[PDB]
Amino acid sequence: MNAPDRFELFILPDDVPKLKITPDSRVPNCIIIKFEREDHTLANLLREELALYPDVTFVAYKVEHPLFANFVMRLQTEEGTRPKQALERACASIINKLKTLDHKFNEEWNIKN
Amino acid sequence: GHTGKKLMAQVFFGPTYYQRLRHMVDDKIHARARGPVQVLTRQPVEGRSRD
Amino acid sequence: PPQVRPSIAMDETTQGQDDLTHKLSDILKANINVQKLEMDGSPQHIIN
RNA sequence: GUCUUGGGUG
Repeated sequence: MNAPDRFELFILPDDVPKLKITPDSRVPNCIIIKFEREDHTLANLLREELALYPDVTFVAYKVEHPLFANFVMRLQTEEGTRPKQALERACASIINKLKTLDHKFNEEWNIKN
Repeated sequence: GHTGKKLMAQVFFGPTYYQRLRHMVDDKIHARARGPVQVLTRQPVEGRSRD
Repeated sequence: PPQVRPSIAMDETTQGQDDLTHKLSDILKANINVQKLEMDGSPQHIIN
C-alpha cells in the first residue's frame, strides 16, 4: 500500500535525466555528478577505474539512501584535465577491457570444446 | 556485496528457525484528518476500524 | 435538553433512550403517584 | 450505532 514499483529502480522517467553535472566551487576543477537509476555496479567500477589515473586527484561516490536508486559522484582533476574528459576516458577504457575479456573468454570456451 | 572485498571480521553464519508473527504494519497504520464523531461528546470516535 | 441525553441507533430502525431519560421518566411516574395519594384514600403507609 | 466480557501489543 506504500510499496513503490520494482521497475522504478532502472526505468528512467521522461522528466528525470539520466545524468546531471554540477560543479563544486570550493575546490578548483571539480564536478558533482548525480547518476539516476543506477547503483553500486556502475559506481564502484567507475570509481576504481578513475582512481588509477595520474591526472585524477579526487574521486568518490555514495548512495545516500538504499531505498532510492541513484548515486552521486565527486570527481576532481588537475589543471589541464577536465573531470568530464576523464569520465569519458574511463568509460572508454572499461569498454575496451570488457571487449578484450569477452574475446578471450569466447576463445577459451571454444578451445575447451 | 557492494565491492566484493573481504570483510575484515568473520561472520557467524547458518540456518535458524524463524517465525512469522501476526503483527503486520499494514494492520496497524492509521491516519485521520477529519471523520466521524461521538454522539454524546462530539469528539473523535475510538478505533482504527471506525476511522 | 436532549443533547445531554441523546438517543442512539441499534439496527437501522431501533433506538433506546439514555439512562437519564428513563430515570426522569421514573421520577415523573413517582411524582404522579404522589399526586394520586393526597387526592384520595391513603392509610399513611403509602404516602411515605 | 451503544454497553459489557474475553484475548493481546509497546
